[PDB]
Amino acid sequence: SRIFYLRNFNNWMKSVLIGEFLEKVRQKKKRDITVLDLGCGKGGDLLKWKKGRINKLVCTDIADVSVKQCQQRYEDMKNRRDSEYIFSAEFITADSSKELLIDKFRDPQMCFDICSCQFVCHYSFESYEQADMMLRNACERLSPGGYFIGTTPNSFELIRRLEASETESFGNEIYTVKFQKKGDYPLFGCKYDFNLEGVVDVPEFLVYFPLLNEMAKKYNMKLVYKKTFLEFYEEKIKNNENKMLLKRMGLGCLSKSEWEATSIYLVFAFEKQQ
Ligand SMILES: Nc1ncnc2c1ncn2[C@@H]1O[C@H](CSCC[C@H](N)C(=O)O)[C@@H](O)[C@H]1O
Ligand SMILES: O=C(Cc1ccsc1)N1CCC[C@H](c2[nH]nc3ncccc23)C1
Repeated sequence: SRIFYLRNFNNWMKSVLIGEFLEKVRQKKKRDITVLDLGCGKGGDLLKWKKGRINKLVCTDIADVSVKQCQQRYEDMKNRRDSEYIFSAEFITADSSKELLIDKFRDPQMCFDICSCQFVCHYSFESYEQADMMLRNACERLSPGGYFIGTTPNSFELIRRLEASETESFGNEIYTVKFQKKGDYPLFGCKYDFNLEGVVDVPEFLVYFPLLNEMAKKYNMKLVYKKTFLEFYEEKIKNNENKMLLKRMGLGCLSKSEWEATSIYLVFAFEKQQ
């Protein structure tokens, strides 16, 4: 199928997002960029961190199999290079919705300039304590001026499509979202099935972004911006560095169906206050 159209477009989205806030970090900390990749998966963003020229990376995921794949991909990157430097990394298996990551870090008092949480944080909204815990994990160890960036389904788009659907499901040939019931969107535990054909079929939880925003305040976070994937793309392609990067990473235009899948998402970035 066309899995890698969406995969690579989404990776271009993450690269533009990561690149933007790495540049904002580097405008101050050219010294020792430290990044928490929360829900790193199998390490899809390792290369972006390598190109970002960061110094330390904590890769953590709930799936141990994915963390070890992340570790292996990292060691493969490290084991050969045109380059001479590459960030150091630690790899932590953990439910960042239930466990304190500082309990696992090599260095507990370490601080991050960026916590990147790409397509992960909505799993934290099973419950308030889990949503709070993931925020704490993403944000508590952020240095003042550090960034909490991520991508997560846009609850408005999900709900809008749900209310517009004649059923509790919606989607196309590429993806299906099924809510358990309609009109019942609890702050937490609002579960729905997300099926991305050939990619993932996993239950997710509605993240009402104003709720995520309010909750980030508890960790001295302020929203830098929230952008739908449409807003973000339409804005970011205007910069032709981003455009060319999309031509190099992408496999061609997204299909209407792919864009329908991708458009459920939003990009967000918060900054740790002084
Ligand atoms: N509670 C939790 N804590 C840590 N990671 C979680 C999690 N719930 C889900 N995940 C992870 O979130 C990831 C979602 S897929 C996104 C992976 C990666 N960030 C990327 O952009 O490619 C998966 O790897 C999954 O294992
Ligand atoms: O583009 C991405 C990142 C990506 C794409 C292909 S592999 C990583 N997205 C959007 C759709 C779902 C992805 C997702 N969520 N949960 C997952 N679990 C397992 C595997 C994938 C998972 C996140």
